[PDB]
Formats: sequence, C-alpha cells, structure tokens
Amino acid sequence: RPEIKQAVTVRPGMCGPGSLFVGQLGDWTWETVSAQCDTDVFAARDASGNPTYLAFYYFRVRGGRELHPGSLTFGDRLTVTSGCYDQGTESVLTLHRIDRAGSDDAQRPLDLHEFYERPRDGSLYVENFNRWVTRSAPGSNEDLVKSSPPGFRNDGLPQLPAAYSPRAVYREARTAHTFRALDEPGFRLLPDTVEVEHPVDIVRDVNGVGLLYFASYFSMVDKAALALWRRLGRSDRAFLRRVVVDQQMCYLGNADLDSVLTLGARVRVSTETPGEELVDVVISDRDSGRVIAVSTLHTQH
Amino acid sequence: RPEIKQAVTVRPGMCGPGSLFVGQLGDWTWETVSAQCDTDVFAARDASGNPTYLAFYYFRVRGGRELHPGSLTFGDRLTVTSGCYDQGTESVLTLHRIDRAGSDDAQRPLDLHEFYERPRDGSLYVENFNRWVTRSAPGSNEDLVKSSPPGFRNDGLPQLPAAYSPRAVYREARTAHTFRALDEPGFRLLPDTVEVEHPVDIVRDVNGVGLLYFASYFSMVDKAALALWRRLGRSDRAFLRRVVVDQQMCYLGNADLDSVLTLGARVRVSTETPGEELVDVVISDRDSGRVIAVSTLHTQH
Ligand SMILES: [Cl-]
Ligand SMILES: [Cl-]
Repeated sequence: RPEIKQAVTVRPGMCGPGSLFVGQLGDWTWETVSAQCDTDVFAARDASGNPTYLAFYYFRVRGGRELHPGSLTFGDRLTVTSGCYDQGTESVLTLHRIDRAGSDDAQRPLDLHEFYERPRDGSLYVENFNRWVTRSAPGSNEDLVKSSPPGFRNDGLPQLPAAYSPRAVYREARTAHTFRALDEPGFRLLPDTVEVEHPVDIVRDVNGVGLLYFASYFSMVDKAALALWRRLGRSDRAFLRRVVVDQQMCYLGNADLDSVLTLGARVRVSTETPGEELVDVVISDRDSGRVIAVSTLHTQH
Repeated sequence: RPEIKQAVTVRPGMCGPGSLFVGQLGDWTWETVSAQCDTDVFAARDASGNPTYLAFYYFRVRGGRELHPGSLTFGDRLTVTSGCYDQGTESVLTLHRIDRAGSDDAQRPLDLHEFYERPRDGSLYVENFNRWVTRSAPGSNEDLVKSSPPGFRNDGLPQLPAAYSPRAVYREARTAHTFRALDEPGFRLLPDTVEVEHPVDIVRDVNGVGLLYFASYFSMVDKAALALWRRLGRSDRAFLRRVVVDQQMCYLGNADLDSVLTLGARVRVSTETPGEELVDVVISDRDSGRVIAVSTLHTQH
C-alpha cells in the first residue's frame, strides 16, 4: 504493497531557503522503498558484503504559487503520500505528494496522470528516481558501479507507462544541459552568466559514507544561482523571496572529496509573464573531464 | 509525563561530518518538549499572536571513543531516550541518551547522575537547554525578547538539583570563552590561532523563520576548526577522521542576514595523552559589538 500516508508537522530540520527540505524528501524515499521492496535500504549490502547505496539520479520538485518549498514554515500541517513504481531490479521510482492537511481531497491516492500531465496548484509533487550503486574502489567517488542488493523486490510494484519515463527526461537534460528545451517559445536568454569555482566543502557537502551528499547538489546549484542573481544586481532580500515553482536535478556523478568543482549558470527571462525565469546550472569536475550534475529551476521573481 | 523511547535507524539526513546529526537532535528536543509540556512547539505563538521560538541556548554532545557522532553510519540501529526537566516557565532542559540498539542496559531510564557525573563509554549524552524568545522588531534578528507561549506547562516535569545547572555552565563560558577552564592541568596552549571572516551564508545558514539556524553554528565552528587544522599543516583526510568526544555550544545571540561574522579559534594540546586536544571557537558580530556564540570541542586527533 500500500501507499504510505503520513501527517507531517513542518520542523526546522526540513524547511527554509537551504537544502533541508530536499534532505527530508530523500530520507522519505529511502523509508518508502524500504517498506515496499522488502529491503533495509539504510543498511543495504550486496552478496560480497559491499555496502550498496540507493543513489539519487533524477530528482524533481514541482509546486506552484499556492504551495512551493518556500511556502513551508515551522508548525505547518501537511499530508504526505508516497509510493514506489517498478523500474526493474537496479533502479526504482519514488513519488511523494504533499498537501496542506486541511485541503480538499488530500486523502486521494497517488495518480500518475496528475503527477505527469495534470499537476494541481496547491499540491507539491516529488519525483525521485534512484539507482543502486557501489564504489568501484575503496575511497574513490568516481566510476560508481551498478548494483542491486540481494532480495530487492521490485515485483510487488505498480507499473509506469512508457510515456512517463524518468529515463527519457534525464537523457535529454544530460545532452542539452537544461530540462527546458532552449527553443521553448516565450523566453529570451540574458547574456550574463557566471562560472563559480567551488572546492568541495568537507564540513557541509559530505554524507555519512564519504560521498557528496545528494542534498548538497541543491546547495551548490543555489550558490551558482545566487552568484548570477548578484552579478545582475538584485538584492539578497529578493533572493530569499524567490518562488521556485519547479526544479529538476540530474546526478550524473559523484566526486572525490578534494575536487574543485565548477558551477555554471545561465538564465532565460519570460517575454509574457514579468519576473518568471528559467535558470540552468551545470556542475563540472573539470579535472576528470565530467559533468556531474545538471539542474533547471523555474522561478517567479 | 513519561520519557520517550524510540528505535532509530540512522538516516543520511542525520549523520556525517556536517551538522545534520545536531539538526536531528534539535528536532527531537522540539518533539519531546511538545509531548511533555502540552504545547505545540512547532507552531507556538504568544497571546498577541506573535510566533515564539524555543531557541537553542546551551547545547552539549558528549560521547567517547566507543560511540561518538562520527561513529554513526547509514543503517546503524540506535535506541534514543528523551525527556524534559523543569527550568521554570521561560526555559526548559531536554536530555537525550543514545545507545546502540544491541547494547547492555539500553532500556534504562534517564539518570541525571549518569548524565552529569558518571557518563558511560558507548553512550551518547545530549543536553539541550532552550529558552522561548520572540523578535523585538519584524525582520530584526537582534535583541530577541523572552517569551513563554500561553499554556506552556512546566508543572508536570521532573526537577533538577542545584548542582546540575545549565545556567552556571553557560555563564562561565560566556565569561571565559571556553567551557574548559584555561588553567586545567595537563594541557598546553599552541601559539597558532585563526580569525576567519564569515559573511552569513544565506543559502546554507538560514532557517525557516529567517533566523540563523541553530545547527549552522556547529557548521561555523567546524569551519573555524578546519581553518586552524589547516593553518597548522594537517590533512583534510585526517580532519575527516577526528574523534569529537565532547562538544559544548553556547548561543549568546542571533544575527541579521547581512552580517559579517568573525570566527576565532584556539587549541590546547594534551601533555599526557598524545593527539587529545581542546579547541575553542568564538563567533563575533564585530559590527554590533556582540559575541554571538562560544564552543569548545574535546577531540582525539
Ligand atoms: Cl547522499
Ligand atoms: Cl533554528
């Protein structure tokens, strides 16, 4: 299996202009997969005894003006509905819908059509596509290898039709370096861009197993975004006021803890709605020749 | 009421060399006080309708070689025991003991004597002393004012004897700028110190209500500590390996989101045990003339 409903009171540890909300989202994904695929995701190991991690690969957060991540304050009552979909033995799709606890029809079950074609204002839709991986060498964060812990059961799971394919979505972003095609009408590109050098921050960016922490990617993207916001003369206070109505992240790789990353950012402004923009950020590990992440944010000023 | 026992599987969102574990600790304090003092801490308001926050004031984490925060990895099974103690109507003390789920006598209730005079190796002891506050002016983070939400019930709570007084502990650290008196025998002070300028990081340091986030203070301290670790030639890899067996933080103030903070750090090395040190960090808001935090860490290299 059944979907997992929970009543959630918003805590300081899962809101604010940082990456704490996304961190909460991923911990619910690992809990939801554990419950539905008969596997202790937290302590997962492959037959050798190697630890295997249910790594974040594609991550979407979509809301809108009436509920977005920046709308959440301490003490807000929410309803969270969660469940997995079959993507075979090495990968799994986890969905989360978040509603205000009061709201009309908050009890409704997950609905792929709603998530993928008819998103409602006032609901927050989370898509986490995750893939089992292991280190290819102790202490290396490069060249992660595909895994599946023994006993991972995808068989119970509901099916996704071919139209809703996280795989397609991420393949196109890896190629284009945005999740919103550069020729969408109704946008024009500004000439101002930034390229920020970011040494891995070993106090804030690293997780419990010595990999870069998946929520830190959101922090790196917001750092590149802030830099651009600043390069084009806007205020720190207005930055804290931006409304992020949609954001997608593809995790192409991890990195070693001494790497120097590069954070590239660009923005397109709406020619219809004032103050609506698309910001694209690419995170590179120049030294290994890899793009390790791509993110697009859809914002209202 | 009764103490709150929970079985906890360690998640990526509450471990690692960052401040995520301390963030988890504070969310359990707010849940524990909510349960024992009949108050929704998350959504607390005073009679006017002003939001009132159960602010972190004094924070201790004490473990040891057999269990410290850096010992926790994904999937670890823990037992957590929590409860509040009466400190009147404007403040409350919350204790948490954390044991490995397997261990001898993990079911035992909280014991003030154990916490304050006989801490056991293999247990982690958390002390959170918190005070209700409100903003004195919309959008200001300075000059917070004492509060108590209506209906806060400290009456149920067990009593603390005069010997165990968080108040005394913090008063001495505010004066001395360490929690370990400068004349403790068995330590000598190194001449190397650092002073790091730290503009408030609006993507990573700010909480859901626009105040500096209490766990960010731990990140700022670790930044000042890393700087010192580096100034005296040690490796990033060895920094990730430090064992923090005790840490205390006093939160003297908050700061506005455009402040530039100063992070001061010093270290004393053991003359008995090799590789045991005390690192003291002071966080200043030069421009308002305030010390906003003091922290001492007891480490094994
Ligand atoms: Cl992670
Ligand atoms: Cl906080």
